[PDB]
Amino acid sequence: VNKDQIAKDVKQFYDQALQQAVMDDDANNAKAVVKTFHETLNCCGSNALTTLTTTILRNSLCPSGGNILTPLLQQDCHQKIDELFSG
Repeated sequence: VNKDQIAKDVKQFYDQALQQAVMDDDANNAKAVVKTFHETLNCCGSNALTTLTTTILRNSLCPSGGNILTPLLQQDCHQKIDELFSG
């Protein structure tokens, strides 16, 4: 406890990392964090739009072997995080 607060903190942390990893070419730590989240949760964004942005600008941050269509079959990272904390 509190699981709700933990999940919220994790999502906020991911959001901040995602923003840095995409905006800055040299946000080394942020990119590492984001890549780990994405590989672990099989996602590539906080929502449908940011997922699309990431796939277009920094596709290497997405799970390996992805393309422009892949997000259609993926829950976003917020949804994946929620799942972990609502089981």
